[PDB]
Amino acid sequence: GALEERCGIPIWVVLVGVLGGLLLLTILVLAMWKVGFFKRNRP
Amino acid sequence: GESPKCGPDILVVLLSVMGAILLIGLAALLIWKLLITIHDRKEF
Repeated sequence: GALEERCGIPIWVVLVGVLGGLLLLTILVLAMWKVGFFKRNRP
Repeated sequence: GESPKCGPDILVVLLSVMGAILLIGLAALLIWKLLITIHDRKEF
């Protein structure tokens, strides 16, 4: 009837999820920047 | 059952949230570049 909570999501997990995404997002920015993606091919 | 195991189920949500973060950041990144290109073209 409420025996649910099979897998109520603990804030830690949302917290771990958020942290991982930001870390992936920080990696993505650095790699693209380093690649000059953000730089101009200005000839 | 041996499946209430909130590993897979938490895992689906932890991944789903993580994907969401990853996808918007990429969206934001493109939007930022798009505005920068326009400001740069816009001969003031």
